[PDB]
Amino acid sequence: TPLYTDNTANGIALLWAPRPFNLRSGRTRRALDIPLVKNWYREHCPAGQPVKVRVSYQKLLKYYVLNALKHRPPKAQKKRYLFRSFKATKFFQSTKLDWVEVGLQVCRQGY
Amino acid sequence: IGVPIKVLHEAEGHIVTCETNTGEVYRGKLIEAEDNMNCQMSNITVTYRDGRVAQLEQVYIRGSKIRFLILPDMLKNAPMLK
Amino acid sequence: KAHPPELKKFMDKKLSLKLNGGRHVQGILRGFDPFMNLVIDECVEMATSGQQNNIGMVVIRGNSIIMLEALERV
Amino acid sequence: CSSLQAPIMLLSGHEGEVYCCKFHPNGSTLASAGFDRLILLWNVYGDCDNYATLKGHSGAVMELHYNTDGSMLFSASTDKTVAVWDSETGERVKRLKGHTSFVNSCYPARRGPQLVCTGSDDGTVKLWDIRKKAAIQTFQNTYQVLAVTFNDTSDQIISGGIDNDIKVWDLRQNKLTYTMRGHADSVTGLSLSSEGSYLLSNAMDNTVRVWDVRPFAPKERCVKIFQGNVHNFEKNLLRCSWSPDGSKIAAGSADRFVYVWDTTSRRILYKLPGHAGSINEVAFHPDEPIIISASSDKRLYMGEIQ
Amino acid sequence: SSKMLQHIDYRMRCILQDGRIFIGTFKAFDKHMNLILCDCDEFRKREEKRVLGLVLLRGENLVSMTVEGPPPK
Amino acid sequence: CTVGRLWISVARYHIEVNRVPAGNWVLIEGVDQPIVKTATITEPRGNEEAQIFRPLKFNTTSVIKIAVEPVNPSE
Amino acid sequence: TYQRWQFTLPMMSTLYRLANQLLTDLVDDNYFYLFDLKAFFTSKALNMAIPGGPKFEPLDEDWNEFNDINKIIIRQPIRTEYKIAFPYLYNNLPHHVHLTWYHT
Amino acid sequence: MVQPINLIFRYLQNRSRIQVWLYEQVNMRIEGCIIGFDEYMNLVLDDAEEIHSKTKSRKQLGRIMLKGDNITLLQSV
Amino acid sequence: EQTHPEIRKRYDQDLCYTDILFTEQERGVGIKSTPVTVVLPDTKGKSYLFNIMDTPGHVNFSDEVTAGLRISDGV
Amino acid sequence: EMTPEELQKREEEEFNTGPLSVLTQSVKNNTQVLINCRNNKKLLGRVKAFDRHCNMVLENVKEMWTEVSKPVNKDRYISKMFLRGDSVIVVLRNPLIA
RNA sequence: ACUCUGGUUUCUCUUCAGAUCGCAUAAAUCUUUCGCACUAAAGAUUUCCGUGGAGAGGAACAACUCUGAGUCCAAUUUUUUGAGGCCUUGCUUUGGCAAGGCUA
Repeated sequence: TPLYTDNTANGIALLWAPRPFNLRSGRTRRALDIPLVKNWYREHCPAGQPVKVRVSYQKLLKYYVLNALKHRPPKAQKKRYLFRSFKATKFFQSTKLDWVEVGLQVCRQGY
Repeated sequence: IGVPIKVLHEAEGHIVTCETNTGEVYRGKLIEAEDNMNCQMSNITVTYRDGRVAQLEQVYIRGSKIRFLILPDMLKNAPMLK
Repeated sequence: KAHPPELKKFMDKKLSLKLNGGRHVQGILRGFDPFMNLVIDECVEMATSGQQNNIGMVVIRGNSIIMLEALERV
Repeated sequence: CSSLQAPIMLLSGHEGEVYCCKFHPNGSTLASAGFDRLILLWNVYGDCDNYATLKGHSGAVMELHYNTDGSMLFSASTDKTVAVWDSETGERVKRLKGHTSFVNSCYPARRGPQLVCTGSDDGTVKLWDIRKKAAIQTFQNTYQVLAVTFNDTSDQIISGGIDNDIKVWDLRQNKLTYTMRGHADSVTGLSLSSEGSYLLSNAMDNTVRVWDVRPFAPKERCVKIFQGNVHNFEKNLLRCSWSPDGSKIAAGSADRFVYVWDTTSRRILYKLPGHAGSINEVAFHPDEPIIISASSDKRLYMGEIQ
Repeated sequence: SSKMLQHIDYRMRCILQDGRIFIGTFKAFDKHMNLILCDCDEFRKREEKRVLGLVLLRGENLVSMTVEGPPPK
Repeated sequence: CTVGRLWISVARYHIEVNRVPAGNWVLIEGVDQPIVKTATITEPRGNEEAQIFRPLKFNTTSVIKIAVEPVNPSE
Repeated sequence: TYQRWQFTLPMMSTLYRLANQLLTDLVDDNYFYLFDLKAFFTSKALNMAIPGGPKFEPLDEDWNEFNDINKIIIRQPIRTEYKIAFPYLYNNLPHHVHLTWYHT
Repeated sequence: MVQPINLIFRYLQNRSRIQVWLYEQVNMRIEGCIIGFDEYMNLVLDDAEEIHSKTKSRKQLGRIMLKGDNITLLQSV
Repeated sequence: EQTHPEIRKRYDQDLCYTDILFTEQERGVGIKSTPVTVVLPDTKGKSYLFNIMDTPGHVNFSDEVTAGLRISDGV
Repeated sequence: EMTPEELQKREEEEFNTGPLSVLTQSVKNNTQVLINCRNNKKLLGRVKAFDRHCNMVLENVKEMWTEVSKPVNKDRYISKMFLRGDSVIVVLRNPLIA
């Protein structure tokens, strides 16, 4: 076997990658539970920023510390399925629609 | 390698007593042992066939002439015998 | 597969050997092989008669060797 | 009293019918199984709890059986299989899968090697060494077999079925040796004594027979005929058992009455009420005179006969 | 070599080339018939019991072995 | 004093024994009252010329002074 | 049902290369020193403010023999991060502080 | 260090008066002049002679091939 | 982990089996020297008894090493 | 050994021009054999086959040893034997008496 | 080296989970503390977004990959020999046994 291949340096560089780029297997996450801005106000304030941006960093970090401190484990319960009980009712039907058409149907039904 | 040789290396440092084909019984602290039964021992009480007791301080026994060895009794809890 | 005997502790020491028919001999160990054949310098005979006879540099085949005895401190 | 346990105390917990009930030969535990696909292990004495449960049958359990060692439990099921379990911690150590139809019976070889002679609805009487994981010898009966058993020697198989005759097969001759004729319907239950000379027979002619399976041949093996029994429209596999002293026989009946005869007197000693359905298997405790009875009423009745 | 894996922990008698008797629990063996026997008793012929302990017997001086008693608990 | 129990120490559990020979490490219960930094355990009867071992010669000298008080002076 | 995933390593190399704009260049936790959740909880419990950190609402001492400033050598001014990094050396009444990580 | 096969080679270089002992035979010894060896220490002797312990009758042997499974000691004179 | 089959490391965290204090877990550094007594085999297969003292490597706890080197023979 | 090959057929060339070929004549010509073995016994019979260890199979043998009283030679008949090769002094083809 | 279990996917039902159950973070009620409470902290309770372990039922195709189980050494160092014969003493279970001295 040779000492190094083409995938050697990339394999070493992925060992020090952040989460989840250092992984190779996992579970999926629902799309609204993935913050894309969290590292940016979590690291530090850059130099030369105005006053209100620094205050915005400090208030977002305040909300993050409050959500971290007020966290408690959720209570055990029966698994919850509203649409599975809606599906067994004969008054509801299932279909496949475009997003824009059902988005118009929901707002006109609300009107 | 077999099981009794690992037991023989396990009994190094302890006082064993060996009898060889010439009927002589050598009791003392086992210093070194090999794959074959070449046993280097020290501080040896020597019993001959007639009954003379001698004190020989360094003995090296060839494994070919050995009838058997007698090992300490606390080796029944040794890991290779369990 | 035949490993050499660990005889480095007994090199250049005065040892007495026992041989097959109740035989006894003495001398200085000078080396070995992995078949435990021994070279002995200053070899005195010392049979069961009790009289001592020096020979010199001799070779003992290992098959008749019963025991070594280190007269000198190792 | 003449035992250690309570009087008539009931065993509830079976979810459907109980087709077979067997005592552990040490006499302190108990196995009962049936339509639940689920064997229940009870305690014979004490408060009669259910200490262990055996799942691993995809169909109803036709025949439970214990070797005289008592550690492993043999279970011929309805689906196609015979399971081998252990009794202490209770996991199925083996499946035996060679029958092509509903397996109606199994039997332990108790003296020599652990052989399980089984019979099924295809007609094949298959023998099962557990270390082979295969069928050793298949004795091809042309009709259904409802009960199979070894002798004391474990060198012959005694298969009773719907062919109106009890048929014994030699393990070395590999043929049918003789045909015990004299029944007029399907033979549902065969059981053999601890001393191994005599063999019980239940059939839907509403009669019980005692045969003598032994090399000494009296040329007409139907020595004792017992009446009182009935077989009904339900057409179950009405089983049998011997007393450990060999003095009493018990054949399960279809009229909810636990039947126990005397072997010598040939009279019904015990006709016990309490069950509500057809009584499939009625068993005997090894040490003390205690009787359990399994029936379609989803219940078992332990009870001091003497 | 499963015939000696069947003999494990059995109380067994051992006959030497010298005619002496080693009765011990069969703990371990090898291909050169070197025996590890625990709690060994030596019988010789005048009969006497000589307690040994843990015996490592060389195969060159063993002739034949036989089984005496079941293993203890 | 009187030895209560003797252990040999593993990290997250302790194995209780009833005797410890020479050359080993030992965990002793019931002698903690006169011990300040180090101690020497001898026999009560005999061993009349027993002297103590040396105290620990540390690698450095502590120089940082801090003063403490309780908040409630009654405590 | 699209619940579990596993990938190959050049694919993970490519997805890490394309996402380089959203990810920081950090390699260790020698960053975030006195700027992590335990130091923020300590600043919460001690009612102080880290420089750059958040502010919080709070969760009158006489002259004694103990707080004599004639006994105190004032050489360098003591700040709040000294109280936060070492919560039990410089603090009076340290009730609900949390011990931060030391060093990686 | 000297290994014994090189000393046997030096003996056949020096054609010395080699006296060979025997396994299990304390009485009967053989004087000889060594010529060659092998891997299993089989030894030829040029002018060999047999000497007992109680009898001591020196009989002529000639060039013998004494086996490896019999010898004990290779001593001079 | 070599001496115990049932003790294994987590996939994401260090074990720290000989870090039993809460300060040693929260700070992430060693504070107190902790002993352990194990049996280990060598290359040739002989069992040996080891008394291993884990001393903290921080400089201010150098006094924890001097108390560890009083009762040992090798470093 | 300088011949580590798998197709090892020197042991039958050992049985043809080597020393052990003495027995193969008694395999082929089926001659009478006399065996002097270690506890002073004389075995006369017919060997079937053997190997490089001289582990022999013999049939229809008469074996003799003397007893001391003063030494008188006794004999006994054995139909068939297996003889281990290390337990012999010598193996002998009996000469042509004619 | 020859055979017997165990499949994967999807849908539904029933139980347990203070495990970062969720590598993300909501809303309501009550008490207390101050302002004068969205610009505010703590405690308790509850509601919703939806998840991991176990069991049961259904039906779309692959059936022995994997997980298991049942199924070349004769020449020192051990297994291809230093082996067998003689004498004396104690007991002779009159076969010989134990010890010692021998020849090979």
